[PDB]
Amino acid sequence: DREAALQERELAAKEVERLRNIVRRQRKDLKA
Amino acid sequence: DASLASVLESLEFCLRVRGSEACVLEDLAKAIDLVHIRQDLVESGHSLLDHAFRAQQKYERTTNYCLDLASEQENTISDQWLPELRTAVQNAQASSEHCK
Amino acid sequence: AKAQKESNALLDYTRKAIQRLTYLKKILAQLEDDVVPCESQMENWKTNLE
Amino acid sequence: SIHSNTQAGLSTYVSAPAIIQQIVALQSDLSSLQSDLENSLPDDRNRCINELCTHIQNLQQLLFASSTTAQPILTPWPLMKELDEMGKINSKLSTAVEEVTLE
Amino acid sequence: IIEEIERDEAALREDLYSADRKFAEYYNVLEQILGVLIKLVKDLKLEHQHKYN
Amino acid sequence: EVRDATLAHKAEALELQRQLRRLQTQYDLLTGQSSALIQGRRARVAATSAVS
Amino acid sequence: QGAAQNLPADVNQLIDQLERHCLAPDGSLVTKSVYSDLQLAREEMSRERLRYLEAMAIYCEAVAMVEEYQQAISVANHGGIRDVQGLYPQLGLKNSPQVYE
Repeated sequence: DREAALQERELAAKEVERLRNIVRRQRKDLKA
Repeated sequence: DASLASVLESLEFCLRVRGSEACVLEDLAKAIDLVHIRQDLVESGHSLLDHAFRAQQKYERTTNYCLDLASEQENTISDQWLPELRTAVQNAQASSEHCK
Repeated sequence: AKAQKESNALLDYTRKAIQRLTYLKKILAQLEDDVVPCESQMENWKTNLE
Repeated sequence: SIHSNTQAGLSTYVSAPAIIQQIVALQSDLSSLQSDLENSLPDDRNRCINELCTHIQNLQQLLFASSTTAQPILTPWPLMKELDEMGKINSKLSTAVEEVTLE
Repeated sequence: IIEEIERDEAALREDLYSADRKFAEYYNVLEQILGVLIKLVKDLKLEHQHKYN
Repeated sequence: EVRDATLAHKAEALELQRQLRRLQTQYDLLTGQSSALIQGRRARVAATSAVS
Repeated sequence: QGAAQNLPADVNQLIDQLERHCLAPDGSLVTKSVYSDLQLAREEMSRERLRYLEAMAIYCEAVAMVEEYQQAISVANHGGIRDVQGLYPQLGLKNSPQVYE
């Protein structure tokens, strides 16, 4: 199950990069 | 006061839009019930920079005492094996002496 | 995400200890099995002293 | 700022006279962990967990070889015959040494 | 407000605790390595080979 | 092992998942939430230039 | 090094737990009085903001009723485009205010 867990781990980890900068760009500009 | 409250967390830009108009929500009677359980648990929440060290110091250093230290009493003596060979190969030639 | 998610990405190897350090249970055990032969050289050899 | 006790017991009656000190005071507090921890967790978990990451795999197979084959091997891999055969004659046949004296 | 205020809290509250629950799952496997005699099998591993090695 | 790591990584995914939709909705709902009261200005200002 | 990592969390936890018990003293109620005041706004809403949400009924257009007569002649001066429509909105549509005046 490690290989099955490995393929879903990277997708569960790749989201962090796409869930920081867009948040760093939106919630900052949801204040104007 | 109204502007500086919202712009209070410019450096803490994560808390800035969060701390723009928070108390208008009357969450200072509600969210304060949650900041308390947050902050007494900073010993875990923020402290995960040390929890890995706690994972290291409290127990993984012991695993190193289990694993690394199992060689620390022999790593410097690994060079002593060369003269210790002369004590051991001298037994090896004792096997060779009785060959004839 | 910059506090724990970067650490949790690194912490996955600590999660992998449930295969590695569970094997360390064996490491802490199969070497513990060697203690009985190793206990002989002093505890059984304390009698050998006389 | 809950780490301080008067963090809320002083803010209001100092803001009215001085509306610069307290607003940045809470900013400094909350930011005492955003850059010291939240922006510094990425730096320090590549040194602490890095040791955790390297060791845990090392502890299992390689440092395992550097542990299980260290205290009975690293110094003693040629001293196993000086461990067991030493116990064969001077510990097992130890009582058998008295046999020549006894008979 | 009731669900979100906690959710806004739980946004930063239990997410920093997400690793914490996983540290415990690593702390046990850190300790369960012959947990019944961990202290004796950590200072010496081999309780007697370190005594003679 | 990675199955245990998935929990550390699903939390690394799920916890940050329900917040982008929040912001995306915010970027599509908060742009007009504040403007939903400015339109009342005309009704409140017409007679201000009358009694004075 | 590890103990230094926990220090920012360690210094926090020293008073963080007690600040729940410190909430009742003045160390927090100078701002956090709302909790001791039980939503210091008005104890949520029972009647107070009702008195002003009932004003949305009135100050929005039902108060536009009386001032619409003044606008009709005021529009007649500078807003010549709506001068013709001033009578319909005020003297005809808002004519019901004449009793209410």
